[PDB]
Amino acid sequence: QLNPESADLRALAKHLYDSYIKSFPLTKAKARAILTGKTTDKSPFVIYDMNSLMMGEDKKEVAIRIFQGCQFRSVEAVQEITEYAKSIPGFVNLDLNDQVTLLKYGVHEIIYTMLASLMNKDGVLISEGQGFMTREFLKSLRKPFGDFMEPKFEFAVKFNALELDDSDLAIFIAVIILSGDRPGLLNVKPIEDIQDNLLQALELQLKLNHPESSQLFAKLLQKMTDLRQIVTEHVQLLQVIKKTETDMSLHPLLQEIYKDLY
Amino acid sequence: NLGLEDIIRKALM
Ligand SMILES: *c1ccc(C#N)cc1-c1cc(=O)c2c(F)cc(F)cc2[nH]1
Repeated sequence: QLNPESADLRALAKHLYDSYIKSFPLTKAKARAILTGKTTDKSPFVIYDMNSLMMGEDKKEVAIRIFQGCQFRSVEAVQEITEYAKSIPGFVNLDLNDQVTLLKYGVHEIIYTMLASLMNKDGVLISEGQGFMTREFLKSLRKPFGDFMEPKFEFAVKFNALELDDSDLAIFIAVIILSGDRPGLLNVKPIEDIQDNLLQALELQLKLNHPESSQLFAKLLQKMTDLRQIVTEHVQLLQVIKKTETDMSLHPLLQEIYKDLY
Repeated sequence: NLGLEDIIRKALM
């Protein structure tokens, strides 16, 4: 029914969506527009192999340095999420220690959600959208770099096939931040109260926006399980790096590309 | 992570 309680849940979805637009300049729509070839101004250049990697050149341990470079390039991402989170009603009133825990775990899952926006089944956008690195070229790289991205492409293709838009993703991301099961939380009940209300608004938003999917609410919450998995897969990745004593050599151009991913 | 939580704390300010 259209009543005060629903109107408020549509008011929250709007407030979130507007905040989401202010915080995050690269929308999914902007990103999708580039992948499907709609942009004719300075179209992205494809890197699909070694020879094309040299041509695209004009625009510690190797693994540790890739990871430090991508964290530094992710500082602006972390800041924009924190800004987004401060606009979620009730967030700034939570224990300051808990705000940090929510965000310290949320960021990685949210960055993978946005990274899916940059991926299709052929590859991924890089260099602020001036490059397109193929999925098969990444998979073809030597161990252990060859396996870095391929679990994320598999996740990203399912997620993208649900056809969420920026309105959907704003509430989704707000559900991710206000997760009451993070380790170290002190006052779970106020976090869950917020999340419960955010889930009501997410449910409604998916009913009005996605008639073609009767269990899309369920399937989207399942995708939170899969996001945490990629995050745990990175920890394993660090152990595979420690044990590795094969030549960890990698073209400096590939290291720069990899500093653009996550 | 210690740097990460440091970035977050500065942002929340
Ligand atoms: C950055 C650049 C490329 C890759 C790959 N493959 C991974 C990163 C990166 C670095 C980092 O410190 C991370 C985390 F601390 C937590 C994560 F869930 C992912 C992550 N990815």
